[PDB]
This record gives sequence, C-alpha cells and structure tokens, in this order.
Amino acid sequence: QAKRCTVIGGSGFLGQHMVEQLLARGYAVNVFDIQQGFDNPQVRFFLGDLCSRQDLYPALKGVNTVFHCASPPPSSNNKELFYRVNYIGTKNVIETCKEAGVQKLILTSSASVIFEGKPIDYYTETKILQERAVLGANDPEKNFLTTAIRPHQLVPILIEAARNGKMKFVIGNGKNLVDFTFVENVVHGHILAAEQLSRDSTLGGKAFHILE
Amino acid sequence: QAKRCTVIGGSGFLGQHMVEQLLARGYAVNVFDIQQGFDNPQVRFFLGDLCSRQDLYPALKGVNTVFHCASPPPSSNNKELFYRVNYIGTKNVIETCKEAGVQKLILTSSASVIFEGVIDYYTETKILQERAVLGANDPEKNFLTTAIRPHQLVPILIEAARNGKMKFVIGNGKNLVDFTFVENVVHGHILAAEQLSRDSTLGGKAFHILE
Ligand SMILES: NC(=O)c1ccc[n+]([C@@H]2O[C@H](COP(=O)([O-])OP(=O)(O)OC[C@H]3O[C@@H](n4cnc5c(N)ncnc54)[C@H](O)[C@@H]3O)[C@@H](O)[C@H]2O)c1
Ligand SMILES: NC(=O)c1ccc[n+]([C@@H]2O[C@H](COP(=O)([O-])OP(=O)(O)OC[C@H]3O[C@@H](n4cnc5c(N)ncnc54)[C@H](O)[C@@H]3O)[C@@H](O)[C@H]2O)c1
Repeated sequence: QAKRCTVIGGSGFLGQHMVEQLLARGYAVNVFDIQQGFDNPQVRFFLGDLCSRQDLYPALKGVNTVFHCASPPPSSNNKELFYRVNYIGTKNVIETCKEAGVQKLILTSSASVIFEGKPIDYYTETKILQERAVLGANDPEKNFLTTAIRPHQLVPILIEAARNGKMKFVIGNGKNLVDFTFVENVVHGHILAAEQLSRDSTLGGKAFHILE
Repeated sequence: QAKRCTVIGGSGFLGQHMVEQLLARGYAVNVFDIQQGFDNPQVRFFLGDLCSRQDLYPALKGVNTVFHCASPPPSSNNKELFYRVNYIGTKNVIETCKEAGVQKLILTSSASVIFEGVIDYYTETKILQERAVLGANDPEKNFLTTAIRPHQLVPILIEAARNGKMKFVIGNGKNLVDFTFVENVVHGHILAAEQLSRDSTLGGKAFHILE
C-alpha cells in the first residue's frame, strides 16, 4: 500500500507510459480508465467514468498515490465534455480520494496553464480551474497532499527563479535519465515528485514545470 | 549601437552557437576570448583575458549588448582559478561595461546554483558570479542585467508561483522544434536580451530553460 497507486487515464498515451515505469519501480498499479486498453496482466484494470463516485471508489481503496492523467482530447472541441470531465469531474476525484484515504494525488496539468493573467482556449480554461481545484485541496495536517506537473504555438522558453529560498524543485539522478525519450522524461518527473512528496510535504499544492 | 553586441567566451562551445544565431538575426557581433577558435568572416575577434580592464574595453567600446558565457574548465579543479575568473573577473566585466555605455549584460549561469544549502567550489563561484551581475542591475542608469541558468545529481522539476510574482518569456516553438539542446539554450539567451529591451523588469532576475 506504500507501493500501491492508481493511474486515472492509465489506458491513454501518457497513462500507458506511467504504468510501464511504475511497474518497473516495484509499484502495485491499478488502472482506472473509461476505455479498456492493450491488456496488461500485471495491472488490476477498473473501467469507469471518473465523474462517477460509484465507479472510482473501489479502484482507490488500498492506494496511497493517485495519478490523474485522464482528459478528453483537446482536438475534439467538445466544450461540454471539457467542462464535465476536466472541471466538474475533478471534484469527484478529490472527494473520492479523501473517502478512500489516498495520501497523495498527482495531477497532469498543461504548460499553457502558466498564461493565467492566442493560447488561452476553453480546454486551457478547464485545465486552469482543474489545477486550482487540485492544489486548493492540499491539507497536510489531514495527510492529503496534491501537486500538478505541467508538460508541453506559444510556449514559455524561460521561467523566473526566486532567489528568496521560496523555489522548490525535484532532483533526479542523471545516470537513469539519458536513454529516456520525451514522454519517459515527463513520466519520470511525475514518479519522482510523488516519491519526494512523502519525504517532503512542503511540495504539496505547488505546480511544477519540466526542463531540457 | 542598437544592434551591436559582444560575446565574451565567444570561441567557447556555447559561444560558437550564440554567434551563429545572433548573426542569423543580423547582429553585428564582436567575440572576446583568450583563444581565437574558428575564424568567422563576419565576426570581429579581440584576444584577451576578461579580467584585464584594458584588454576588454575596446571589445565593448561602441556595442550595446554583452553575452558573458566565458568560464575556466570545470574539470580543472583549480579553486583559485575559478574564484579569479567567475567572481573577481566578472566584477571587471561589469565595470568596463558601464565605462563603455553598454545597456544590457546577459550572463549564462549554472542550473546547479539552485542546490545552494541543500555542490562544487566551481558552483559556489557561479553563485557569486550570478549575484554580482544581478546585483549590478540598475534601470535608472540604463544598465539592465539578467542571468540564464542552462543545465550527476540533476534537477528535473521547478515550482511555478501562481500569484503573478514570477515572469516568463514566450517563444514561438512552432519554429524552434528543429533546434538541438544548445540551439534552444542560445535562443533563450537571445529572446531574453530582445525582450529585456521591451520590459526592464526582467532586469535583476535569473531564469531557467523549459521543455
Ligand atoms: N503526454 C503529453 O506530453 C501531454 C502534453 C500536454 C498535455 N497532456 C495532458 O495529459 C493528458 C492527456 O494525455 P494523453 O496524450 O495520454 O491523452 P489520451 O487521450 O491518450 O489518454 C487520456 C486518457 O483519459 C481517459 N479518459 C478520458 N475521459 C475519461 C473519463 N471520463 N473517465 C476515465 N478515463 C477517462 C481516456 O480513455 C485515455 O485513456 C491531459 O491531462 C493532457 O492535457 C499530455
Ligand atoms: N551548454 C552546455 O552544455 C553547458 C552545461 C552546463 C553549464 N554550461 C555553462 O556554459 C558556460 C560556458 O560553457 P562552454 O562549454 O561554452 O565553455 P567552453 O570551455 O567551451 O568555452 C568557454 C570560453 O571561455 C573562454 N575564457 C576562459 N577564460 C577566459 C578569460 N579569462 N578571458 C576571456 N575568455 C576566457 C575560453 O577561452 C573558452 O573559449 C559556463 O559558464 C557553464 O556554466 C554549459
């Protein structure tokens, strides 16, 4: 249960990758998704709508980390869907997380999220409200910790770095990172962030960007 | 003046790439270095140590931007050389920059600077380099400064503050998707310089390079 996590959207492109590395790191992985993927024997697969408490709840029992990288496709231009799943459905993931005793939830956000006050479209708008819900939920004294990892027309090339000692960062070990592709990189950062969150609760409620 | 600029350590691995790209944007480019490296028909080369007040002045005389990406070899293990060049030397670069009416200094720092108090002697001098240069920012004296921190214990993720305290720089990635790691690091240096002369409040800040 210290090595047990659920991946929400575990059938998808990012999800599958997450499953690979979590399994490789000796994690017991549940997968929650509304589509059954390429059968992996070593995974308790649950099928369901992340908007549903009834669907979600059993996939979360016994799990310490939830990975939320489920989403409708940005390309679909289905606004009511984005609204339903990214924005409304997100309150279900957090409350079901608390119900089941999940201790960490790691949201996959967007990098376009950094544009909060032409790249701001309705999808980005839902993902901001998503990140704001998830990082508002951070309650360390109840031992419920959250973060958001933000991977990516318009892109931030440079990000300011606070010199006041307020800047948090997640350390990796280069020897394990060289032969890793773009996604294996994004995925790795998720797993390191989650591991370092049990070791250092002051990362809760922050959002991170990746490098290189 | 407007489109003249000097790369200090312009013969360096990074230097060579900085120079290729400034030229491509139609900068008139000076290189200043202790070694001559590869001849570039379109580049004025001034030989010298960056610590020497007299060597450098003519290399900055009449230019408007300065990219400092000069460093002694990190592998050398010469505690004194590192301190000599990165701190005392850089302090000169800032002097003669002002004595030359230069408007913008863009240092190349180290991402390893973030590891302070959590880690080579080298890195401690980069730390002193950085805060010297950001120390030198003075917008009321027309002398904007910025530092860019290019990347075995490596940092992966970095907090982005939500209250609008932090500043970022936009790039149209549509067109830098066919760059190498270095070409991107450089493109960072240029964008920063370019936008530092549209919004002065990038002065005094250090920046990280993203995906
Ligand atoms: N992978 C990247 O590099 C990258 C880049 C930017 C953004 N993202 C973010 O990552 C996520 C998508 O990544 P992807 O490329 O793997 O997407 P994808 O479409 O390949 O997979 C997402 C998964 O979400 C699942 N899902 C959708 N609606 C669901 C619902 N109602 N209930 C349960 N599961 C549901 C889908 O079945 C799918 O398996 C989003 O949060 C997106 O903004 C990814
Ligand atoms: N780009 C990367 O891969 C990378 C990675 C980590 C950090 N960096 C940073 O990049 C910077 C430069 O790295 P590089 O690989 O281009 O170095 P390099 O060794 O290829 O070139 C640096 C140049 O500095 C010049 N120089 C040294 N002492 C001088 C002096 N006293 N006066 C004038 N010129 C002098 C040298 O002649 C050399 O040509 C460093 O400050 C380092 O922190 C590089």
